[PDB]
Amino acid sequence: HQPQEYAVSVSVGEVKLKGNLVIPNGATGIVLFAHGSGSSRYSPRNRYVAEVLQQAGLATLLIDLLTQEEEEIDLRTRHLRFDIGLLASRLVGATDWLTHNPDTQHLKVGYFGASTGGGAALVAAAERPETVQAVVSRGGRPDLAPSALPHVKAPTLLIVGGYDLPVIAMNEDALEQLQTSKRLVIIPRASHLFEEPGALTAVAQLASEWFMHYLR
Repeated sequence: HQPQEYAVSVSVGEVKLKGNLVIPNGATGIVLFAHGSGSSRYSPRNRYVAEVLQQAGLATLLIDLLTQEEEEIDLRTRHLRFDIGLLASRLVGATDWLTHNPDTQHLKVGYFGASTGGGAALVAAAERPETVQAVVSRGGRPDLAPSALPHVKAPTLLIVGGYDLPVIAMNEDALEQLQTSKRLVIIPRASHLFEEPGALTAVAQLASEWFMHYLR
């Protein structure tokens, strides 16, 4: 009936990353989520969005980009949570795992990157141009990954909140650096984490439309 949630261990070289995999019947696309700094696969924001994508018939993989051990150390040092190179490599690793797993090998991979995850998603997408078919960045700072931007081949949707004025101009700047099919959309009167009534729902709705079109 309703799709099942699987607790998976995603191997990326020497590390194992915890994941929550859901694959509705008949799914053709899968959305890999890059959580924001200090967050996890349990993010209520990403879980809400994931449930919306699942309902539209998209598979989802909510993953911890850091190991459990790393999360405990980083909680005090913060020496890993803003390391965009590392986070992108972890996302590339999770992409390869999806590619080589018989349960998901047939699925078209897309990325949903939240806050700092957005930049990490774009850096990873530039590293897997034939594999990653779409990217959505929710309130990110893509402009801070300028070497990756013009190499991204995955159709990219940048979403920002209208009250998050600094991040808007930076997404506008990033949009110009992208050379692929692209769009920037603004959710009016929404702040950084889209906490205002209806904001997060709009993010999910926009992301669903995008992934459904591009992960065919």
